[PDB]
Amino acid sequence: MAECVSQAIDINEPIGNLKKLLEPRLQCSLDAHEICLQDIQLDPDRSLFDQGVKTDGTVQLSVQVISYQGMEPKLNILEIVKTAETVEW
Repeated sequence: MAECVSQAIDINEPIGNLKKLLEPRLQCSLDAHEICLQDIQLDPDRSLFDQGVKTDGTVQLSVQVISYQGMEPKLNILEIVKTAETVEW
């Protein structure tokens, strides 16, 4: 459906590290599923500072594993909150 996981990462650093950091959390081999945000596909090679928010440090990502009826597996962040005091767009 929309298998969500809550985990945090560096925003000035690569967002694609979700394949590494959510490995323990999802117990899933992070491979075919590309990283995304609210369904917008992102660049693992680029950061939140490259994609979306220009805030600071580590945000908490409510990122989901999306494979919609055989659609292209995406890990979308539905929620970015810098540290805990939610950053906003």
